[PDB]
Amino acid sequence: MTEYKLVVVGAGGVGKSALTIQLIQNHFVDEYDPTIEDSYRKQVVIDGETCLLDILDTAGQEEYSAMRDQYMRTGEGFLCVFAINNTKSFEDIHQYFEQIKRVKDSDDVPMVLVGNKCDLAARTVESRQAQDLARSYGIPYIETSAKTRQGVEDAFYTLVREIRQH
Ligand SMILES: Nc1nc2c(ncn2[C@@H]2O[C@H](COP(=O)(O)OP(=O)(O)NP(=O)(O)O)[C@@H](O)[C@H]2O)c(=O)[nH]1
Ligand SMILES: [Ca+2]
Ligand SMILES: [Mg+2]
Ligand SMILES: [Mg+2]
Repeated sequence: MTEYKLVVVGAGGVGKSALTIQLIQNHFVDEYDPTIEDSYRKQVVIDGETCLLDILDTAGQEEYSAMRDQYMRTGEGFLCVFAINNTKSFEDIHQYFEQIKRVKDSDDVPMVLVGNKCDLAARTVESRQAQDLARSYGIPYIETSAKTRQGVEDAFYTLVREIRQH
């Protein structure tokens, strides 16, 4: 079956793992559990087609630079996550965009900008700010909550559709 190599990137703590675990394992549990590198392979049906989602869940940790270069090189589409209550994480996300472009020598890589934790009240990043940034890379902006599952399938399936019709 067709395989989609998805990579979830972003600053530490923004909810990369929570989003992936919500998608694959249908749940959220609030816990501290930083990631090194975790792979999830799940066979799903998206718009009538059987496909294999090969999702690499990456570390926010800035020390794994070499590891970041290799998974950007081999990844097909990128979920670029920040948290809407963490301005720094949003400032950092454009750095991820530029690294993806440099390593893949393309400004045509399928990507989705994900503003996560949209269930929390203390929002510090306005949606308009994130839409602007997304527009300037030609990519969609989708807000998510790994806790309530809001937007989660939207974000991941939109990325698959961005690949599908590249
Ligand atoms: N309210 C709320 N909390 C969330 C959400 N997503 C994640 N969290 C919480 O925020 C923390 C960070 O989540 P986590 O998924 O581990 O982030 P990460 O980006 O994978 N971290 P790392 O880069 O270290 O692997 C955890 O306490 C988690 O429960 C969300 O959508 N809403
Ligand atoms: Ca559930
Ligand atoms: Mg993680
Ligand atoms: Mg290059």
